[PDB]
Amino acid sequence: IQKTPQIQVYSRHPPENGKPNILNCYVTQFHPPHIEIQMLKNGKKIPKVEMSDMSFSKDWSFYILAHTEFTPTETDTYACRVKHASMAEPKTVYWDR
Amino acid sequence: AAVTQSPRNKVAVTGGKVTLSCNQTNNHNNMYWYRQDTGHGLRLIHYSYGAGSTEKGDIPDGYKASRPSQENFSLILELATPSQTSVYFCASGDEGYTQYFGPGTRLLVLEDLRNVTPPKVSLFEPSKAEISHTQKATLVCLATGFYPDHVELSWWVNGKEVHSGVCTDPQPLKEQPALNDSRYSLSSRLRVSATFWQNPRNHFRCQVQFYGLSENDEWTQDRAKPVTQIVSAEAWGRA
Amino acid sequence: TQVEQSPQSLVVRQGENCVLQCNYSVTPDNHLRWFKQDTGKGLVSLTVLVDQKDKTSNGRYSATLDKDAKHSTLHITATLLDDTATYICVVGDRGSALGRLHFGAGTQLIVIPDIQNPDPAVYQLRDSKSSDKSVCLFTDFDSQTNVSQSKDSDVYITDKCVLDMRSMDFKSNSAVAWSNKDFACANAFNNSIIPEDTFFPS
Amino acid sequence: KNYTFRCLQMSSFANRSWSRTDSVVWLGDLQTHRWSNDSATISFTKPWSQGKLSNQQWEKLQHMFQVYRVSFTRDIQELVKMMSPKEDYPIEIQLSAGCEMYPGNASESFLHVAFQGKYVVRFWGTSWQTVPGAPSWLDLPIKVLNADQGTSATVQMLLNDTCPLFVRGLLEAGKSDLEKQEKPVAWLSSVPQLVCHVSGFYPKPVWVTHRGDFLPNADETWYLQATLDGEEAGLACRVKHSSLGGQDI
Ligand SMILES: CCCCCCCCCCCCCC[C@@H](O)[C@@H](O)[C@H](CO[C@H]1O[C@H](CO)[C@H](O)[C@H](O)[C@H]1O)NC(=O)CCCCCCCCCCc1ccc(F)cc1
Ligand SMILES: *[C@@H]1O[C@H](CO)[C@@H](O)[C@H](O)[C@H]1NC(C)=O
Ligand SMILES: *[C@@H]1O[C@H](CO)[C@@H](O)[C@H](O)[C@H]1NC(C)=O
Ligand SMILES: *[C@@H]1O[C@H](CO)[C@@H](O)[C@H](O)[C@H]1NC(C)=O
Repeated sequence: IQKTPQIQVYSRHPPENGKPNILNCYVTQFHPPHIEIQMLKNGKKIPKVEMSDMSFSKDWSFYILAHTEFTPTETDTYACRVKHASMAEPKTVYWDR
Repeated sequence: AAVTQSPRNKVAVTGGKVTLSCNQTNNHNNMYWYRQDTGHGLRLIHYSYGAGSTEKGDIPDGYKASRPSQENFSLILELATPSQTSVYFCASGDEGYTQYFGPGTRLLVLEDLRNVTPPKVSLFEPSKAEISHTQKATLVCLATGFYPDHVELSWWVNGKEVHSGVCTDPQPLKEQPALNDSRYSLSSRLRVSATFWQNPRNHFRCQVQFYGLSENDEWTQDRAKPVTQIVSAEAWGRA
Repeated sequence: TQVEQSPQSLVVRQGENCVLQCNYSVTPDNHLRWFKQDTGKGLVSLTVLVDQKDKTSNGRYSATLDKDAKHSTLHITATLLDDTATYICVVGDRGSALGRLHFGAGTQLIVIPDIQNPDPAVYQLRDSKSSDKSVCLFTDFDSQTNVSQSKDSDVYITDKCVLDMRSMDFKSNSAVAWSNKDFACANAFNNSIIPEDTFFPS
Repeated sequence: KNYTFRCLQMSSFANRSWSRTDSVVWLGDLQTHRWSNDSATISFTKPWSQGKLSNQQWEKLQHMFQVYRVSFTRDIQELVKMMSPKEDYPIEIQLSAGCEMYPGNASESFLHVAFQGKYVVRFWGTSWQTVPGAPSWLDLPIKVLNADQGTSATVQMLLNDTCPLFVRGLLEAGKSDLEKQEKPVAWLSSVPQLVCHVSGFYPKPVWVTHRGDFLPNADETWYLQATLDGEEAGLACRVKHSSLGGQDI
């Protein structure tokens, strides 16, 4: 069967405008395990994105944690785009503080 | 745990079709086709995990495989070549590691069958000299003028085959070494006691199974169609 | 060629022992099997070794397996004429049908038969259907005698061949000579070096 | 607390010839190894990952796995041939195998295989067996796997003996990190439903109404958030945790 991903963008430390921080994208509950994850700064691919090794939970769900350093400003937006076999269009989930 | 193969010996022409068949009544799911070649171990051509399945092996090219049923597993050569001249082994197996092997099949592929000829068999009787000197009696059998070198020679005493006191030439010799597609000759010997030979009720017989053309093969020449056949000679003992 | 055998061929006198080698790189190595194959015939299994360090024995055959060394030896004690065969080494890489067998190209063993009571003689034998035809039979010679081919092309001579009259426990070499040429049994094996004591009847 | 050791293996067969197999090893909620298809050896993710095994011992254990992985790939491929046309690519196999350590000297090991997302096979006792819900055709693969006595012994040993030995060793060397205590930072916010954003804490159990899931940070710490759905003038978030030490958030 095909499980649909569950995308979660969130902050590491408390977000304050202008102060450096870590932005996590946590994708889960997807099957098959092949997947493509992007982290975007105002809709533009952030280049040096770190990825954890893929793994799975006790219920066999796959999951991976993409993350990147970032500085949140008032105007700048941040999203996480995921392409997967279980959905036609790629899914983009924007960060909301 | 038996595994049979038919035919045991085959002669084919380049471009012709050849089907090698293997039967097994062990109810084994798994069957395998190999070919044995001098300087090489057995090499896996095709194999089957059950009815309807065939799987390409290590050297599948030039062969197709057919598994119509659990019992049978065929090796097919649609456009045969001289390089498919070999000895083909089929084997079978269940979930375990052992494979049980068939007795083999010798295939010979020639360019043309026009030089194929069955043997002229002759039986030479023991020597009064040998009897008096040894109290033994060596019969000798001589298959001649045949091509290719695919024959099985057997000795038969009163309708039952004998093996003790027999030996047959390992390789048959060429009648015309200089000529390329030369015919062959093969000798064999049966040694029995003087008493046994001296008995006029003991009927001796040297048989040669020749393998040649099938009834399906074509033949346009003058010579009688050199088909797979038996040729034999006989003698009765005497005091 | 992940399975290699040694020697390629060997010739022993009957009664002597011999050892055959099998070395391999096959991985993993579940079991090793030794087949005997008679000239013309097919594959008879002698033993199969399974353990990391294993030792089996089937009659006069016995064998060893060492998986650390990936090496096996087949020992034949008190060879007999019927041991003249080709001995093949096969390594299997699983303990189930999911495995592939890996075959060595074998080792040829020829055993030379012990002739206790040699009695070299050349008899003439006549055809049963056409007496005018005949052949010459050089027989009852020991294994120290060789038989070389015919000098004349039109003359035909076979290699020696040993037969076993089992019931009498009696063995005897024999070559056949025939031609359609000036051809007589006395002058039949002049290309060969037969014994001086050879018997030519009448 | 009684920790669980998990080796997680995920292999993918896209078709007859293409394949890959990647693994990861956890002890509780902390990664101890990685072994990717690209790599030829298992890789430590922590200083103590080797536990109290020797180098000799570990080289002997890793070679078993190096052989296992190559063998595994081919067997899956042959088992697909056995069952086909009933089988078809793409195929996804997963394995979770390890042992959970209880008080005293007491373990319970496991080896659970899943096929195409669903748990169907486990190693139990001396042999492979299918679990309830599994499709009947697996009986043939099971018969074949159970034919392989050598594998069975090796699994029996790994599960019965080596796992709990190794993990008891791992737990000693990993005491430092496993018992480590990190403080939670929590920040208040609200969207149109209040939200309390606890983050950075370790170990997992935390007393943070409507809870969410435990989300992981990249530095091996935990993120959590509890919602609370106009009437804000009499509320503030509170959290209890091990690392605080009698001082709540
Ligand atoms: C579509 C079919 C669905 C069926 C799938 C369900 C079965 C999945 C489980 C299969 C795993 C066992 C497959 C290995 C086995 O079949 C065999 O191929 C190999 C090789 O065995 C052969 O060689 C051996 C000597 O090495 C013996 O001679 C055997 O008798 C011979 O057959 N077997 C092995 O390699 C034995 C290893 C025991 C398996 C332990 C599995 C633990 C893996 C845990 C995951 C993991 C952990 C840490 C890591 F770093 C990476 C992965
Ligand atoms: C098999 O899968 C791989 C990757 O998914 C692809 O490159 C290949 O073309 C596929 N088909 C085959 C090998 O027939
Ligand atoms: C995974 O590993 C095997 C052996 O190292 C290799 O043949 C195969 O191509 C690899 N798969 C991928 C997708 O790289
Ligand atoms: C392993 O433990 C099981 C019980 O789960 C037992 O039946 C089996 O005999 C044991 N085997 C070995 C080698 O210890």
